[PDB]
Amino acid sequence: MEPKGVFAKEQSVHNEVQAEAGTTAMLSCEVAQPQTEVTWYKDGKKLSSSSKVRMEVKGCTRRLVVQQVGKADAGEYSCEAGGQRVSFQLHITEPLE
Repeated sequence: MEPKGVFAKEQSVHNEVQAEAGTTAMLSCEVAQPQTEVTWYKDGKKLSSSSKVRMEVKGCTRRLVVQQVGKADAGEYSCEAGGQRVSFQLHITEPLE
């Protein structure tokens, strides 16, 4: 057993979470089909640069490492891959301190 479809959801990103800005999240993806296309969407729409973002491509391993340090970068993160979609919602919650 191993195949499931395009892009394996080995990403700690697939749910609604509300937390203060500064939460580090790493997306790990292992695609079953190489036809997978690399295409990420920010806050649902391509905005300006804010949070730290880096691309790591090597063979079939496709992983985007993003650190939520910018509040402005908060928004809908939809990860597309060939023929698959990911649903995640980041909300900035002021400290309860």
